[PDB]
Amino acid sequence: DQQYECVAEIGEGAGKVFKARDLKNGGRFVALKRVRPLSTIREVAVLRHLETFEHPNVVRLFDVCTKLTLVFEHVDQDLTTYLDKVPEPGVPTETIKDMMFQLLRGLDFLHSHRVVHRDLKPQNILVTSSGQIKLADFGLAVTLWYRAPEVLLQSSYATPVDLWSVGCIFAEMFRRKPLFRGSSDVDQLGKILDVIGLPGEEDWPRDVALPRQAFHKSAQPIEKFVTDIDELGKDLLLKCLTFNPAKRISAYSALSHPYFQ
Ligand SMILES: CC(C)c1n[nH]c(Cl)c1-c1ccnc(Nc2ccc(N3CCNCC3)cn2)n1
Repeated sequence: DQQYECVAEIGEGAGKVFKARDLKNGGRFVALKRVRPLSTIREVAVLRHLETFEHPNVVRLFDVCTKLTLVFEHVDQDLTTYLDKVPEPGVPTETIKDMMFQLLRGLDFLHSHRVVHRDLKPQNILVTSSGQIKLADFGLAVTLWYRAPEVLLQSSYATPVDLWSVGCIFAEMFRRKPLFRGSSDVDQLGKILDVIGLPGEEDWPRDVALPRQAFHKSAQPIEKFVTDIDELGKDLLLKCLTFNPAKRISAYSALSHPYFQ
């Protein structure tokens, strides 16, 4: 509108997003998303609705302009930039524990309200100037490195999908480099099972193009790929990376794990 001025282009991908000046509000930076049905009306309704709770761990939605313009609070950087710029030998064991918790709270908040992010990844996990985690880019219908097994197999899309991503990110906090870096759904599923090993035959979803036989792999020691992690972080991380989504830990169960005590 005539109340916002675009200064740059933050990101673009699956309209796009800009960094803008909130002229009416002290010229603060904001994030303008210009999207381009009833389902959309409803997704927007959901966003407006979740906004009312102003969960500390999700980006504030400052306004919706009547194709569609959504105005969100701006955060200087994302988790990737944060990991890129983090000084050796990495991220403070305790900074990890903290961010992860904040990550799980925002996630449980969405799950409690039955929203499934579906594309959780460092690029849409924003770290604020005060070290606070804020989720963005969800609620509105390139990299499979964070995709969950079921998504890849194309069988279920429940909320467990995001916990898988969380574990994938939890590892990367330490690694500072992606855990499962595949180049195709099959390749991706391949590298995953290389590490967690083949799941029981009954843990394999029924009626999916890819059969368990399509792969050939044993459970490798996790601390091998994730160095510094403790006994507790190891347990939790595994509980997140369980092949069967029905056995995968929930953000809510996660918020209580010993690791956070
Ligand atoms: C996750 C991004 C793409 C996003 N999608 N939808 C909305 Cl809404 C936002 C959003 C909201 C608030 N703040 C930022 N902040 C931000 C994030 C990344 C970057 N960058 C720029 C430098 N290269 C890495 C990416 C700059 N600002 N983004």
